[PDB]
Amino acid sequence: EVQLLESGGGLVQPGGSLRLSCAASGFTFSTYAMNWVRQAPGKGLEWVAGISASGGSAYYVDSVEGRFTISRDNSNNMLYLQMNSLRAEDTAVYYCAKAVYAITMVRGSITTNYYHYYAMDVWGQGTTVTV
Amino acid sequence: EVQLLESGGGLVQPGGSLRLSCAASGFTFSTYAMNWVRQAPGKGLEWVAGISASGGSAYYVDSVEGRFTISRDNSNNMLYLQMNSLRAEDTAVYYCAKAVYAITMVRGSITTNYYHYYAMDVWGQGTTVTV
Amino acid sequence: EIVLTQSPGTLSLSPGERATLSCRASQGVSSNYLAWYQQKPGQAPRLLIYDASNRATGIPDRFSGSGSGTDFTLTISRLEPEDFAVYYCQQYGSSPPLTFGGGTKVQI
Amino acid sequence: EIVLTQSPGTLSLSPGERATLSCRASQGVSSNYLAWYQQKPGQAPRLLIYDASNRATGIPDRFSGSGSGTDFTLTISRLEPEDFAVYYCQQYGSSPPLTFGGGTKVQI
Amino acid sequence: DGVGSSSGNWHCDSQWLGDRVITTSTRTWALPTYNNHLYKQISNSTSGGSSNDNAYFGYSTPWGYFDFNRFHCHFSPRDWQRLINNNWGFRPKRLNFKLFNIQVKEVTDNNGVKTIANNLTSTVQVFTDSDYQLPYVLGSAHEGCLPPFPADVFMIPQYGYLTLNDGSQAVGRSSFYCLEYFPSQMLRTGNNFQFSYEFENVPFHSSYAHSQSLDRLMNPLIDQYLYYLSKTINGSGQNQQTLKFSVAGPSNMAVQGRNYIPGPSYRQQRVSTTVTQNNNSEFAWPGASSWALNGRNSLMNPGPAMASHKEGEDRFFPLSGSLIFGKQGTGRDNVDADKVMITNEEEIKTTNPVATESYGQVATNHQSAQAQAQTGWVQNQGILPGMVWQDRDVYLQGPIWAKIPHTDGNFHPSPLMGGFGMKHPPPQILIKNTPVPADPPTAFNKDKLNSFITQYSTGQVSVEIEWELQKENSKRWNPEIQYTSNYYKSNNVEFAVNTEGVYSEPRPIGTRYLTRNL
Amino acid sequence: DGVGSSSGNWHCDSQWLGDRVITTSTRTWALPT
Amino acid sequence: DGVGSSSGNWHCDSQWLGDRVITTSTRTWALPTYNNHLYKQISNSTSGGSSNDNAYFGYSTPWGYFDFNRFHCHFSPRDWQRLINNNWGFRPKRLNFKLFNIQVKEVTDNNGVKTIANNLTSTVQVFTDSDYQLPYVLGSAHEGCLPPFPADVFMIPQYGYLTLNDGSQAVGRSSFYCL
Amino acid sequence: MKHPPPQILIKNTPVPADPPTAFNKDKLNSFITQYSTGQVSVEIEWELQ
Repeated sequence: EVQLLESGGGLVQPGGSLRLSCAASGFTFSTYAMNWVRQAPGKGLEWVAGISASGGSAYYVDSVEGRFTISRDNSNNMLYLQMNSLRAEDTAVYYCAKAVYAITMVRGSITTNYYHYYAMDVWGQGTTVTV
Repeated sequence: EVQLLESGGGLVQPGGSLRLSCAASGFTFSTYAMNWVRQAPGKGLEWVAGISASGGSAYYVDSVEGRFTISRDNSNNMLYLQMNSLRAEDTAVYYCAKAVYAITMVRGSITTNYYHYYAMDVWGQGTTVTV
Repeated sequence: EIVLTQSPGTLSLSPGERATLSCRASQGVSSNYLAWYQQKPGQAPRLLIYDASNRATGIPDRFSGSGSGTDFTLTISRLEPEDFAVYYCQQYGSSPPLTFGGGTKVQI
Repeated sequence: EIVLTQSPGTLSLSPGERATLSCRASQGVSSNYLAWYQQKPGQAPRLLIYDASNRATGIPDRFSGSGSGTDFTLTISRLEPEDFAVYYCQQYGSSPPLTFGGGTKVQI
Repeated sequence: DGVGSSSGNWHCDSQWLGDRVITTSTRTWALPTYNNHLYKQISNSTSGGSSNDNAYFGYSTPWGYFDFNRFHCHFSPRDWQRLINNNWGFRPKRLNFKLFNIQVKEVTDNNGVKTIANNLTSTVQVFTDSDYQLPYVLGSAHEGCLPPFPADVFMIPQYGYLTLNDGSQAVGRSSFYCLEYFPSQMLRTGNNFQFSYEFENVPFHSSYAHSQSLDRLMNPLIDQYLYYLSKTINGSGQNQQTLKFSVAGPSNMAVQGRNYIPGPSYRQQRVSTTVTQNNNSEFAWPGASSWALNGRNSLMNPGPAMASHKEGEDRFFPLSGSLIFGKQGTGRDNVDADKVMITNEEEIKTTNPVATESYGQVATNHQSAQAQAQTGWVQNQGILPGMVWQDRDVYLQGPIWAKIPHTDGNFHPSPLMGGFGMKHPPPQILIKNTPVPADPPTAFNKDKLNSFITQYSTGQVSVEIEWELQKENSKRWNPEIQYTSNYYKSNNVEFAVNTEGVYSEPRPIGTRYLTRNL
Repeated sequence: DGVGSSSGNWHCDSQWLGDRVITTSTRTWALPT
Repeated sequence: DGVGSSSGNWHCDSQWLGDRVITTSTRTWALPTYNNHLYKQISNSTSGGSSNDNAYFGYSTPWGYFDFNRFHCHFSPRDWQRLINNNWGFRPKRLNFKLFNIQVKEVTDNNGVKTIANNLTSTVQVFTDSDYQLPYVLGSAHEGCLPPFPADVFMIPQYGYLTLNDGSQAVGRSSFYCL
Repeated sequence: MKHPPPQILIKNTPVPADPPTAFNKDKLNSFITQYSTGQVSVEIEWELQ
């Protein structure tokens, strides 16, 4: 079964840099787009960053732009989120998430290209970061 | 049901030659590659020898190379392992190995040639050899 | 960022009753591509419906979804106890940022 | 001989818990062709998964497998009592010798 | 022409006519859909490798290409023997290429069980790049050739190219190519394709070994009329300086004046196949000979053509000096030495310096009453007037031609991995399945269609080459060395299939057996 | 003409001749109902 | 020529003209795929027989071959009677051979129940060895002839040959042929 | 006969099953299952004594 296991989160002072890592298994990793989702205490979920299966295209929410860098390693099945200049409001739980579509899919007589961003099928458990 | 039944193992002095015979039923012996697996007491299983379905090609582990001979008789559905120059380390349990695939397989529209070495679907019970 | 608003906030209904949720988009959502997620206390969120009506694999058959344009609905029929949780709508139909709805809570 | 190492050794987890096993290959395993075997005390080993995900016939449906390149995983979901045993990974993807992994033990 | 009619026949033959040979080979190919009809930017970051020496930027394309650029595509092993035992040289002249019996297939997969059907209306596209407007990848020794053994069915490889990079990024000078931007011929199942090509004039590849060496060219019975300096001192003690001169003659052949000197050299590190004689450290990369381009290091491989080892020492080989081929069944990474076949260039030791030796010595100072004569070792030596050398050998397994880079200047443009250098080589032949979209939606949408019917194609290819021969004229009295099979019994015939149907080539076969005078 | 025969070839090119240019473009289309 | 057109007609006849007879026979054949498109080295060890008198080395090929080398391929029993009661001698003069109405089939097997369909674009390959460059097996009295009775449908036999052996091993003088 | 009736050889041309979508150098081992059938006619003129 697909498993997303993230580690490297924790408490740190404001202004600091924290590099969050995620380990995936159960699927071909280079064929999926990956996401980071964030939930502050008592508040709803906030999509933060997402990255193309190839890694060449990486997007961010408006607030964290320039501070966070999302990256991945297709050989190591590893998803990375490294943070710079942390703030009082960056404190939350951080989730790994996997898109429900692979970049190419076969159904019946049809082969389909999915290169956009899609709903998140599998989630990691979350790892807390306190600023 | 597929059955691998081996006999001819037992205790013998070092330097001696012991011949192990195996009996198989419930499948076409000629079309399936066969393997010999040996496990020492309190140790992980070790793959010792591999034989092609034709019998033309035989493979052995590096440690026992040149001391063990593997042969099969298609007509008699018998798989044999010949042991010469036995050593203390050699004392282990020897299990007959049956390949999961046949040299040719039909699956709907396609016919496939499998002439390599494949995962072992069926096992014999094992027969002990003590040196 | 185009916004998702959930019509009911902190809604409570008795078990065994139909549950109808509504997520409203300020802008049309391109080729559907909306997603409903369920989160339970101290538990990672869970995918329910992706696109408009499309149900995820391990999901009970009582969950349904529909919508087009700016109006989307998550329906829960034959309500049960495990269905008490906070619900969300996700919009992936545009270019990122992907934005969740504000969140909606279903009580007893 | 290209080597298989099983990272978890003599692992003990409570029954009913998800079990994840990883086998590591020094060099890429050609076109998958990895195999997971289960052995029980005084009992002949048993095929579980061959190639990457492919499950053997008489095997419970709770056993799963995946992997590519140098990293492979055996997953056991909804753990049960008979699942306590020593596990192995086999690499047939290269030319022989076929080499088993070192072996890994799952306790109570 | 028609669905029920065949568009070509099978031709595999050799025709030996006088001073020329004509080879023809037919194979069966299969073309998949690559990238599901997409062009994609690739880089070392999309791959994930981080090292500066390995960085790249480029594109992968939906197209495939045909590669016949190895000699075993055109020569059976008996043909190759027949070539190399009787001929001093050969070279290509003309080419004929056919593509016929096209079959496009539709694959449907309801539950993991594939169904395959004919799609009679689908096309394949093919063109040659006859103006050399694409990046040319046929000269990099890539896999994907027409297979040596005619009964094997091969997969057409995917075309991709590189352009300028900085790190993993591009620059404004980087070029992007669309192969749709060329005219091409479209083929339904009744259509066939052909073209012919004329090779440009190239030298005959020398396929002989010198029976004489560059330093022995003298008459052994006669003196020179030239003098060399034999002695600088009378004897022991002080103030013994003198100048003594002797005739160079049969007894001292090392000092005779010579008109021609050995060719150029760039020293390679020496490795032994007896591993205990090798040093206990990792030096594969660190001890390698290399060249640098724009800050990145490339291995010098195989490098300039040099004798592999000294006489009598066949256990040694240059580290990146020789082309190395794998045996049938050998894996991709970290195989042992018995899994590979290492060629050696020893036949050229008559004119070419040894790869693991210095070129020679030069004087480093002015000797004087207060200073002894000093020398130093020449580890690399460029072309000098009066050098002669032999190029590298070609193999049954090896490449035939390369494209000479388009540049202001080049010197002796013979491809270093061996074969015939050409400014206009055989052109690249590109092929793809024409995409057939799956059903579009019933309301207009401006996006490109991302959904396609799953297809692949297959067919036949024939390639015909006329080769010009240079016949051996020798007056040598005693019999030559000839490539031969060995009579002694074995489990398998060499250059045959085994019991599992696996064809193999057990050894590399060079071209140099016959001899010539120097 | 025939089912197994192709009714046209792919032409994408530009030809710059003196005082005139000739463009040609081929695309693949899909028509629904 | 075309899918919906026939490429030949059925001819079974005898024509007795003076000092000569002309026989013609048509049969229906079926060619499988042999060895799943492989050449394979075979020997008495791949078979398993151990005796020196029986040892061999050779190859099996994907190809089949036609065998008309028995007299009942060309003569009905009445024709043979008509031949042997009236004539002191006979001998062959000319041969004509045709291969026509080719049909290639695709077999699909989802659950043990075979479905068969036409594959209209597939080819068959045929050649004669007119330079006698292959090993010649037509003179060993093998089975696989065109059958004596014209209504029977026959299977094309598989071509295979032997070369020099020592025991089950080959020698350097052994030849391998790719057809 | 030193030159008997020549051997007549026949085979089905292999039609490979769908190849993978990434290049692999191996020969294709997977084929569409096929067989062929047809008619043969042979005509011999015999001289009588």
